[PDB]
Amino acid sequence: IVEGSDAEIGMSPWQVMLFRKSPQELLCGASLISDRWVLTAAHCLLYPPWDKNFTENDLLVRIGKHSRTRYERNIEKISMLEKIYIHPRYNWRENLDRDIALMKLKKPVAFSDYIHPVCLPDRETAASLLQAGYKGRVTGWGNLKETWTANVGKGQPSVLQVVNLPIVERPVCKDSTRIRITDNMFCAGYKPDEGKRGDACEGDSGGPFVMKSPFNNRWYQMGIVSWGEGCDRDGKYGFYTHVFRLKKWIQKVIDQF
Amino acid sequence: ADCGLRPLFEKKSLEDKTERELLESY
Amino acid sequence: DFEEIPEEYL
Ligand SMILES: *[C@@H]1O[C@H](CO)[C@@H](O)[C@H](O)[C@H]1NC(C)=O
Repeated sequence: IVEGSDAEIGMSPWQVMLFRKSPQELLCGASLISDRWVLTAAHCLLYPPWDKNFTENDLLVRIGKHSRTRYERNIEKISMLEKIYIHPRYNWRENLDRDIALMKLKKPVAFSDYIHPVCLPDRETAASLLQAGYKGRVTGWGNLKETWTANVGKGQPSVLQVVNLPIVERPVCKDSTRIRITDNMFCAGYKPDEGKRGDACEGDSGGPFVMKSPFNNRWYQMGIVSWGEGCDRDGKYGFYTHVFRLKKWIQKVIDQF
Repeated sequence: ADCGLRPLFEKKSLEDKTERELLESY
Repeated sequence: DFEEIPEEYL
């Protein structure tokens, strides 16, 4: 997360860490949707161009975390994956279209003050909230600045970062890049005229973009950090997987398995 | 049934440090 | 820089 701030304890009890067994590595962010399911970006598990094709046994899920590096004894919970599901139409080839996947835990996690699921949106929530200018929140242990040789300093945070960003109109998103945009994606970030900074970044993928509903006091997962061109660049916006639009696939998996 | 309500926030009637900016924008 | 976790999981 670039230009964010340290999260507060318990602020995002749904934040999950995709951790690789060997070598130890922070793979990506994720989200807790129930006591046995986690939602994440497909490219976190499958992305041929960089050689990723992970299986249920190469990973671990760590929930209730704050510190990126610390083994938080008696706070964090470590779970094993039973099975992973990738949307059958995910497109790694060209634009990360349909960048989403589900992971079924081997056993359910017990909820605590640090572990609690986020809500998946319904039509109503999706319509009232996913509007240009409304702000959402993004969290993760990803890079603090775009990788660049001229950078001096630490690019990794010690604790979970958070940043709030406004939703941007579809036609502004489309004009800012040359990647083909689809409706299974939405963009967020400040416009040049707002002269503000903030963004998700490498290592933030799979993390949730949530919104809080004035109608019921609850937090809804509206997007998944998917891709960008740089981090915090002028005139660019971050892209997120449109969760509501892929919700039918989500329910079918959970219902079947 | 209980999704989205944070134990240390919502369940206690507590607000996080930037929570309100989200609502201001709505 | 990751602190070691229980081997079980590992
Ligand atoms: C990834 O590995 C799994 C292992 O079963 C294999 O079935 C699948 O074809 C692989 N896919 C790619 C695109 O490498």
